[PDB]
Amino acid sequence: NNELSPVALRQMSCAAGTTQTACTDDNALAYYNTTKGGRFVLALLSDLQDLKWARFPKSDGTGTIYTELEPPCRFVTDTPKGPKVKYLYFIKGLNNLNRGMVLGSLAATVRLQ
Amino acid sequence: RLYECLYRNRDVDTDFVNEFYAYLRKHFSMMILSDDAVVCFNSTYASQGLVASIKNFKSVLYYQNNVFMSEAKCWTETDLTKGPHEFCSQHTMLVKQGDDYVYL
Amino acid sequence: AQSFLNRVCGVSAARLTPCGTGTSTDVVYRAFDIYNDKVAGFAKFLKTNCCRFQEKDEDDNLIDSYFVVKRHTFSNYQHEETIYNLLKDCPAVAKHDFFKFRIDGDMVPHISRQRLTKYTMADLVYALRHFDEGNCDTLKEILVTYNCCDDDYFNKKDWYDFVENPDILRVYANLGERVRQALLKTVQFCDAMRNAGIVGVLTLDNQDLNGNWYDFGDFIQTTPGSGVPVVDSYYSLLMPILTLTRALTAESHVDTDLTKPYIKWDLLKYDFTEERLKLFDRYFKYWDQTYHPNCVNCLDDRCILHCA
Amino acid sequence: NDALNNIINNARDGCVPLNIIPLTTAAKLMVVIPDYNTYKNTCDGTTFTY
Ligand SMILES: Nc1nc2c(ncn2[C@@H]2O[C@H](COP(=O)(O)OP(=O)(O)NP(=O)(O)O)[C@@H](O)[C@H]2O)c(=O)[nH]1
Ligand SMILES: [Mg+2]
Ligand SMILES: [Zn+2]
Repeated sequence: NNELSPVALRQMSCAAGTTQTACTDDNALAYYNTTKGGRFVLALLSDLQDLKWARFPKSDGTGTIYTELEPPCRFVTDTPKGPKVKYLYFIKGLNNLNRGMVLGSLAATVRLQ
Repeated sequence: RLYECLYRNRDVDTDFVNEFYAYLRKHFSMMILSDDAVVCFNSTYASQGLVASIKNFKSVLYYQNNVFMSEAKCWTETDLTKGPHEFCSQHTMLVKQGDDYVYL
Repeated sequence: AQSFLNRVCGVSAARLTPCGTGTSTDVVYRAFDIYNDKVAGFAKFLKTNCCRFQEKDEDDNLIDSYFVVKRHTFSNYQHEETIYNLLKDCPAVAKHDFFKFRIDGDMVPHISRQRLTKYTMADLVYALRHFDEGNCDTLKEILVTYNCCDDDYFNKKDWYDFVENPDILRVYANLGERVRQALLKTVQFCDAMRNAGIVGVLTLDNQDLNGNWYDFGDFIQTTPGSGVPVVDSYYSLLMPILTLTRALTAESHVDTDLTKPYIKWDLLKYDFTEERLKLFDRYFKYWDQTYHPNCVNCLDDRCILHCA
Repeated sequence: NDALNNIINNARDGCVPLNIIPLTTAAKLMVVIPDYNTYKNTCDGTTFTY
């Protein structure tokens, strides 16, 4: 036994877009790492095809952080809506282990075909 | 959490580094010079492998320093009333000075 | 009864010798790398429900090759069936055999592996990283079995020492090629696992000493071309070995073969920046951390450690 | 010597390692032999190649 992810973390919708100011508003579904030293976003599930720059205002509100959404990962899901053609973007510079946790939790609780 | 922070994670976890340092200094008191060491440890833990022992330094020296620690250069004492068997090439004696007891 | 032995051998080499008792399991003492949700460590646990049979070579002597049939769980049975079906065409995957034999009133499922080696790689890594001359029987057996030495070498007391008996390195270095092969096959394993769309965590006790891999019981599926292997305990625990056994000595030969002359580098060439990257890309391809051949480009001290 | 010029001018940059300058330019070799057994496999006869 070497188990990938024993219990996982949560998700919230966040803002993202193509370029620096193209981040309009909530257009993503982001899994995040809730560490005591701040929340670290893990992954971005999107229904738009080409995003490259996501954003979230820092906890004090004065500052905001930008994340480069590196090239996506196609898949489709099962829902009452039917096929959901979605793309998985990871923050650029994601270690393999975090990709593993994201994909494990997704495939465990999100239906794929 | 030790295995977690050791292999899984990638950056510092100064909370857990502080925690481990506290555990160590609470169960593994130490005294150092240039390679001449003395270690006072809780024993009802080292007998269960919860802290270091004298075989563990042998194993570590073996696979990392690439030498064999012959068990005739490292000693081990059990009655602290007599101090270390040898430190800095001086033996320790508990004698009566004035009214109290001192180590020379 | 006995037809169990007839089912296990299947199609290949029915020279079975029971190494257990009957159809009952065989308790052992092996080095695992458990981390589930309640226990971590790198310590010797005890048996994964394995019945083991040893294959007879010709002339009825015993040879190092085993058929380790497990007895664990129908859901895991079908799960492993699917992953193996996806993962079979790789050369670095050891041929499973999923069957269903009846003991009393239950078609209990089995996973009868094929042509294994008595000791995995985790046993070598453990027994060499946790050395204790008081009981180093496992190291003795692993050394003698692969023609590195002979039992008469172990009567020369103080054989393990490095200061005296400096020849012991020549005994250890002869374990070189095998470890190299493991690395190579492991690389290919990762490739298959990525190209099939599989999420999996790699361990050292999932590898017979030949190089093969087995028992993907804790894997999951994704879309093809988007798999991920997690190699961070595997490589890191294995690192202190590739200098005891000089694992890369077969890289100064003309075509990386032990029966060739040495590559004669030019006298004045000093850069050696592309050779390092080629070696990294061949041996450590999924070490997902930038490796700078020259440390002048490093970011902080920890990256300097990681590149030195 | 001129051999130093010949060995440096052929470097891709002009920086040659230090442990190859005496190797390919020194005009005199010094051997030290501990015993005759090593003498026989190194410096036997009036001429030898190193
Ligand atoms: N090489 C070898 N290993 C054996 C033998 N008998 C038992 N084992 C043990 O059986 C293990 C097989 O791996 P196993 O635990 O079944 O699967 P796993 O990949 O390690 N983890 P999981 O059970 O989650 O799939 C080996 O690593 C070894 O520790 C034997 O004869 N030879
Ligand atoms: Mg098992
Ligand atoms: Zn670096």
